[PDB]
Amino acid sequence: SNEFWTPKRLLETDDRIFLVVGGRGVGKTFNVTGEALDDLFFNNVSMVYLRRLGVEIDELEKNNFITEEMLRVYFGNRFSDFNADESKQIMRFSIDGAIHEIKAIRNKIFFDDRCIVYFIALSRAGHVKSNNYPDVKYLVFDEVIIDRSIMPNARYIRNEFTVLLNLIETIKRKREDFYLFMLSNVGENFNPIFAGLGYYLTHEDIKKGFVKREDYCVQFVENKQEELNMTDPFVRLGAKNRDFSNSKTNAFENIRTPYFKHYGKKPKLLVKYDRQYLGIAERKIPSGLEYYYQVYKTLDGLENITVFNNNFDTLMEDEVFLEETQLKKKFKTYFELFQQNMVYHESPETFLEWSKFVYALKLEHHHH
Amino acid sequence: SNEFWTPKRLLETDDRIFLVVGGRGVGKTFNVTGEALDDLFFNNVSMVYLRRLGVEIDELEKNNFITEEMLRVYFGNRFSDFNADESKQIMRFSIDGAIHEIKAIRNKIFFDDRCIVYFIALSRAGHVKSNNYPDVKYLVFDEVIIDRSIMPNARYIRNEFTVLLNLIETIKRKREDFYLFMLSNVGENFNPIFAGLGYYLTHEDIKKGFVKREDYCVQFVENKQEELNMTDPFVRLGAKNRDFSNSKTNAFENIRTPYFKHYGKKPKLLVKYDRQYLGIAERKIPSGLEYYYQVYKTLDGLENITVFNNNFDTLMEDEVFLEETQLKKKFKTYFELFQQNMVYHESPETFLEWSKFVYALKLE
Amino acid sequence: SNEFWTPKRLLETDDRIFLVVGGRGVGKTFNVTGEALDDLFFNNVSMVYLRRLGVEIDELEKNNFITEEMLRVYFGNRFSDFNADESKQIMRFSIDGAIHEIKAIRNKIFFDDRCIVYFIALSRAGHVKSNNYPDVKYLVFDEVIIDRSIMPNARYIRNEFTVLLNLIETIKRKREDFYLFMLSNVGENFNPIFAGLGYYLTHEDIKKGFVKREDYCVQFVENKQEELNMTDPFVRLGAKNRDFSNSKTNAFENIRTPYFKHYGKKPKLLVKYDRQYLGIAERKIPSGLEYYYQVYKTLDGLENITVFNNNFDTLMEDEVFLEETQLKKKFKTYFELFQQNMVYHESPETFLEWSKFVYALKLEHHH
Amino acid sequence: SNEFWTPKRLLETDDRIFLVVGGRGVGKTFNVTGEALDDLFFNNVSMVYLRRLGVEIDELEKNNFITEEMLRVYFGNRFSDFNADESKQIMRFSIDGAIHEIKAIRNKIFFDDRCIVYFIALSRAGHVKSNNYPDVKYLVFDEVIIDRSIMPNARYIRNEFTVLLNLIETIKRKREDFYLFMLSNVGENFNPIFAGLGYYLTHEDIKKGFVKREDYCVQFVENKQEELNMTDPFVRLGAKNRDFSNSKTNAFENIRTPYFKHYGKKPKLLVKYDRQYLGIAERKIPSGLEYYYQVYKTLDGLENITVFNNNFDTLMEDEVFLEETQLKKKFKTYFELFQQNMVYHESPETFLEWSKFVYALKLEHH
Amino acid sequence: SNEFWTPKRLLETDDRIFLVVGGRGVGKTFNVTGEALDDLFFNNVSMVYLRRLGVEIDELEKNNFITEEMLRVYFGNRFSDFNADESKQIMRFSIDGAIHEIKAIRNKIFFDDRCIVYFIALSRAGHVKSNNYPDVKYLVFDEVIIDRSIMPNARYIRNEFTVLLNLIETIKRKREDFYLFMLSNVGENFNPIFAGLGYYLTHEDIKKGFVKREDYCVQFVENKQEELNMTDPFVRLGAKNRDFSNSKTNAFENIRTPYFKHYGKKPKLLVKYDRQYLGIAERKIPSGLEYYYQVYKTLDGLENITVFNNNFDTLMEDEVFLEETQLKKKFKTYFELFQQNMVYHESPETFLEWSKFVYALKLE
Repeated sequence: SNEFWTPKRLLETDDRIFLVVGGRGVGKTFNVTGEALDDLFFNNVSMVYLRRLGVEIDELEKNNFITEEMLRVYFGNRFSDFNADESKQIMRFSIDGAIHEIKAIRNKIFFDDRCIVYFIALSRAGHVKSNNYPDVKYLVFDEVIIDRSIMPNARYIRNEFTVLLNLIETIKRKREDFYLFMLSNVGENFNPIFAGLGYYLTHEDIKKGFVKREDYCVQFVENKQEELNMTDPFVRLGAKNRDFSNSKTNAFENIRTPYFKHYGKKPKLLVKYDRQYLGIAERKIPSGLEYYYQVYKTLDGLENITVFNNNFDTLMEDEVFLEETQLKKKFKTYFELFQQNMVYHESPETFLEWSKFVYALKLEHHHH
Repeated sequence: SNEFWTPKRLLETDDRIFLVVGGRGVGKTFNVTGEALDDLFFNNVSMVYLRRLGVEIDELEKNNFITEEMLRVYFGNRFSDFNADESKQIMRFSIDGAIHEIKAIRNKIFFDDRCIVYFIALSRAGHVKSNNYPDVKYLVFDEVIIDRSIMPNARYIRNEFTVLLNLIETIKRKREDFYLFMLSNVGENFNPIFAGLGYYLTHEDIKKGFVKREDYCVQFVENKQEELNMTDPFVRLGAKNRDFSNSKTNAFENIRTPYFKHYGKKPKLLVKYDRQYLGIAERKIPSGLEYYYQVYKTLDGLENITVFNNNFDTLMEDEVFLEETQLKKKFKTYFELFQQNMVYHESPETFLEWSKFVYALKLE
Repeated sequence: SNEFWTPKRLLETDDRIFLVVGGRGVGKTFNVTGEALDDLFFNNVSMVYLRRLGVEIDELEKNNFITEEMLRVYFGNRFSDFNADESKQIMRFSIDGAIHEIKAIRNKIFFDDRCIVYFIALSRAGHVKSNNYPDVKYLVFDEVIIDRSIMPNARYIRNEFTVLLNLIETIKRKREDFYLFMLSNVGENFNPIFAGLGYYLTHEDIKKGFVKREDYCVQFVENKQEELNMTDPFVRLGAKNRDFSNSKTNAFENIRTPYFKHYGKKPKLLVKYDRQYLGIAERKIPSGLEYYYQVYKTLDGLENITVFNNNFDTLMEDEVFLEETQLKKKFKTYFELFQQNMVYHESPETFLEWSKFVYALKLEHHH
Repeated sequence: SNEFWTPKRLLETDDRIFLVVGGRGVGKTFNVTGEALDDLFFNNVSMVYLRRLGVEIDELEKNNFITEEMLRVYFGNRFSDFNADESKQIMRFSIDGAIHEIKAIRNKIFFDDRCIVYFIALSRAGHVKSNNYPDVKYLVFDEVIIDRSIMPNARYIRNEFTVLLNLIETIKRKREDFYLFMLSNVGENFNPIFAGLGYYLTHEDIKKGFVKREDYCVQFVENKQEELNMTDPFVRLGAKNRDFSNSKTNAFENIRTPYFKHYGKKPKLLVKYDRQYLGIAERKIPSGLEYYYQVYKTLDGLENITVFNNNFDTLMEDEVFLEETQLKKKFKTYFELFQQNMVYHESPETFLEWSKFVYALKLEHH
Repeated sequence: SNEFWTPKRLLETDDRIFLVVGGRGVGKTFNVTGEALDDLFFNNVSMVYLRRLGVEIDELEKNNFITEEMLRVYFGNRFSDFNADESKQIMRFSIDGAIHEIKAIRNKIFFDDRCIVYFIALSRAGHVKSNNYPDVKYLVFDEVIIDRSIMPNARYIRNEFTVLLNLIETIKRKREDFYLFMLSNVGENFNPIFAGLGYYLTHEDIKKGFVKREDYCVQFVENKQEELNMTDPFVRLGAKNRDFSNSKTNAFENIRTPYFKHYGKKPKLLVKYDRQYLGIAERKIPSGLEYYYQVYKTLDGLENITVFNNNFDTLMEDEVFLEETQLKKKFKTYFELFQQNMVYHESPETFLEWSKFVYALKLE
């Protein structure tokens, strides 16, 4: 009867950055979008719908982004008779006895001849920042985490999290009131979005529906297990095929938690990042080698470890500059080892710091 | 038209899921559609026409999906004068003295400005939200089994039957009254659709027109070879070309029956699927190897056989997770061996269980 | 000119299937279309314009299919003032003092809000047969034989003739009055269309303008030698360039006649097709091998030669089934030898029987 | 005298085919178009603007093809007040006290709701109906010769000149009053257009402003040196970059002159083309071989030299049939040697005849 | 807050070529565009917005190129009530009591049915020069220098500066009053634009906000350190990610200064460019070779060293022509060595001369 998930709890807290994970088919996009229409229609505000890849937007049904059922549930009795024409891709409806119309053209949705929704893709939006969106209060990131099942080969954009942040500034031109919604159908570690936020996924946090951080709040949406009527043939048929049943809870199936271990010796190499020094230490073992990733706040006790510097300004003394060509030779193999859970991190905090560094420089990795 | 086959017998039985096989050119889709207009017009209900490949829908002439002949035979004495305009894809007709219009625009057909028929393709079925299709009582899947002659290379969607079920669930939002029609011009084993239903095609079931199961009914429609008027040149020309003539009776030409043999020895590997354990056992022979595919209800007697688990959550203890990248290597040859009839299956029931597993994970 | 060729002679004979070859620029498409308008306009009948490849239809000018010059020549004095609007793809004209309008949208042409012409492509026609073209009296297959000059690489559909035959049956359901027009700018052997008809192209048949078979008629159009006004500079320039001049007579340049020889020995393999047995025999010669393609009506004297069966139902006993993966292994090299004029055929009738078999099972080109 | 080029001199001669080369920035297209309007407006005549590649037309601004300035210079005081609407591409002006409007929509420009200018691309030329163009008196081919600078990689259409001739015949239907204009910003040998015309570019012809041939006239337009005002900052900045300055006189920089030498010995192979026999003769030299391309009218003295025939119909007697797929292997290396200036040609007449043969069958594959 | 940068100072000086570097987020394009409207509306003048790649223009929002705020800040009280319709991209407003409308369709913006702004891409600009813009006073090049971080793969157009210069002459035909603006978010050496202008970037010039050349003036805008509101979550998040924070001051982070050294010995090869001869000299060293790029005013003392000449017309006698195939064999490796700072340059002036040569003939 009532929509399972609502964005209200997230809106009530002070934080303005919300991350919603799991519960695909629950209409997260339906409810997040649904809440805003109240604002978009009469507060002279617009919304930007963000997708990672430009291909995803072209396939998206823009005529159905705002649907009659959506208007009817959020406005209810206030919503009047609705007489849309699908050939012309125009919707006419009346609210409060006042006529309004929605028409979807190109990548924009128009309400009473005013643009309320912008459809832009991160792969294309990043390439031009001269664009300017005058009034935007809501940015929504849908399917923000890659799902291997839906898409066999999908690669996160290069230095993705930084590209997104720069896009925020262009969309949000020093606006006090701005909201960001990130919606993921599946949640797992080792993505750049988690690295940027700094959130580390753990089963305990999954058990607790709500987790609180300083900058953002992440809420976990789990679709209630419903007694399935076995008199219905379609329900029985879905039950016989297990691959169908398992799809519902696949979101939190695997979180890709990484290994943790402590190693006393000093790293083979150091790289200075974020007023910090990252080091990798190798321990020789009979079968091969064992790799340990560490973070050092200071260089005390590490006189002779070579230091690589990514940034030109911060370089000083003997540290060697790190160029695009150089970082591949030294760190290509180390990055591949990082992506897979083949390495030991001293603590979860160090894993986040390393994630920020790795996902900034990750590139290509196609057929390698 | 509707003379040979009617869906009325299927509607008369209790089951709500129907599989119709064979009898191409008999207007199966015409009559399933034909019966439903009765509801679509006046019971405030709609229908969805489902095709596997988006190409099948784009090329389909949607304005003629509902034709005057159809309207006239199903409404009969009620049907009045009919004045259609083809340019705007509008039909004007009166039933019971009430004027109505059917307009087809884009992938939807409207009856009195209400959508009664939706045209959607299974390849695109993903990213279709339930709000787009409010009221649907009928889903019709046409040409559900691949035909080798019509299309040279056509591949069932990866994990297709699961894709279909999600489409069922999205379209049918806990609706008690829902009907599924699966219409196939040709019937043969080794497709995912038969596997999903759990139906195994056999000549005995083909001779008996109707087979009932717990969830569905499958009815086989075969048109008897009709005397061809040899005065018409087009008919005369078709007779001279044999590949065309054999196409008429192509539906049940080959049912792809698979080999069956039993091997006592224990399997080489185990993979846990569907609350069960599937194993492949190899018997060495002078020329090479002989393959036996088995199903184990339980692990009794199989202490140390390695177990691969498709699902991460259910995995436990010594079972090693099987991810898609690591999976290809192990089961590539076994999947090739399954698709080509090169392995021995213990029984048809195990063959069906293996079909579910294979077609869920198949990749070309 | 438009008055050069007329389909009238073809219509006068009883046969309903016509194959027109050669004479590029003679307006075969213009006149075949021209004859029908009387029917399309006033007999509540429609026409289907069929092309092999979807590329041919998308590039085709939908608006210019029916032109003012066309309407005027076939209707003449009956044709009234003509006031077309080029922007919106609309034509308004009056016939017998009655106003009519022709509009072209997407792949259809409409006359008085009724669809008279359908544009559909054979490559896409196979995917869907449930479509309903309600009333069709005319089906036109244009540029039915591939010309390498116009199109460097063009591939016939796999099992093409059956795709076409299925399309005939889908378009023409229950119609006593139906006409098929096949129009080729160039005529040559070794195409699947000729194989399906059973017609074998020969220089003698080209000399006689008209040939009659049981099912169809083939008429050969050769453009009469025309006096070239030298005085015109553009005419003088075209003469200097031979590739331009040779294009005019390109239709019958090469008819791809195949070699014929008889070999007594029995074949290496047999394949059963059309209640007959086709065989290939190899004769070893010092330089290499010599291939002979034969047809046997019966198995008498061929006890132990292996027999391949294309169709599963008819297969029996010692015959080994021929699957798609199998025929490529056995017959890929033999099919290559057939396409290139490298084998000896016993007679033209066996060549046709072999052509039907090859083009039914032919491998899809690599790409 | 008159620093501004006009097509009047070209129009005065009898010939109807004109090739204009060089002088980029002189407004060749501006004046060729400009001269015709009197006919287009009041003689019920249309013009066709032809470009090799569709890309050139799509980027082209069709509205400004006919501009107010163009109208004023040719019509002058006779031209009245002009109040055009740029949004809808509708211009408003009166001539001789009669109001007129020119509206540009899609690939056509309409004058008083009548089409006077057609914009069509040679790449897209296929499947255009002759009837579509009832009356066309002017065909203008702009940038007809490829310029290496404008486009890093640019390819002439396969068998282009034959493609052009088919398009000429379709547009023109025994029209006595028909004109062909070919405007090229750069002139050089070894293109199919020169091969088709039969024109061989030579510096003497460039020094002589005007050249007449049987079918056409070629006029060379050279823009005078204009003392460049240094006061403009843009001009001084251009001076520092030399690659920019040389572009103005780039047209006649390189004419691709081919080597000429005569060789007495008889050829190695013969191929029959155009009722003629082409031959390639090789002279052995210490470093390698020397190639001489010759043309023979008759086979006298050439008894046993093999003859290849491209066309099956004309084939006869001892000639061995050569098919398009087989033809390339035999002549691939010889064709490569022709395109790069590495062979000796008997005369310019033979060089053109070889060009016609090569450009008809030259093909690239991968 | 307040526009950190305004174009008025640049407009005040005589020179007509301005190069603006750095200060991302300052609305350089916002203020340059804003200043011109006074001219575009009432001086019967137009403007051309230049982007390197056509991809950059298609993604650009033509309706938001001119925004109500920009209108409001530059005209202020003069601006009246504004009620635009975004559906058709038509704005209506009144200035000085006179009603006007600007409608943006395709790649053009029209003011009172007159085109004031043209959107063209440099990659496509070459192929069509016949296009004639009757009145153009402003040409603006935005993001003129490539930024490696924002765009993964970005190529300077081959011979870009000449392509731009040819475009200048076509757009500006005999116009005395013309202004060119070049706005770059990042400033670094080794781009063709700096080479074409002849400006050599140096940190000393970065400290001084304004640098004056003869042909042009270049102004450097660095966005002053502003206290970041740490109540805003987005600002708090950016501080944690260092790569994001550096982006604002990334412009002048690295200028790619090249090494400079003089070598007396004569070069291996000479290439004549701009009535001068560039030479590369190799000194054999144990690890490998050391490359020195030099400029010679005359050939005295270099009688027999090979000379490559780029232009055929100027080529004469012993000079060897430099063709597309020939320039790949000799100079492919030398160009790779130039792009990376692996070579020694005699002076900064010679480096610019080598830059003119390299970026004119470089191929990717």
